[PDB]
Amino acid sequence: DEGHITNCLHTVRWLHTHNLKYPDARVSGERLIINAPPLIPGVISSAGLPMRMGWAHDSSDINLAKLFGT
DNA sequence: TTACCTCAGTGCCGGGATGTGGCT
Repeated sequence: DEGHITNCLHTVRWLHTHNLKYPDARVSGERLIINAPPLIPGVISSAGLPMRMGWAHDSSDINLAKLFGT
């Protein structure tokens, strides 16, 4: 089903490393993809963690995004 | 406009004076 897979391929455009909408769903615009900052000895942060991505956009997609973003 | 999607002491006080240490 090229249509089902096409709808799934489209979700890739909004995979991100950092989520600009987290505290408030009203924020509108582009995604953010950045490598973790250099480690600071006195601070707990993403600097000590491996690279991972997530997904946010329409409520409807949830299932269709799972093929490539898992 | 709509559909979607989450697990005998003592204590101050004045005042003139003895003596001293640094500069020339």
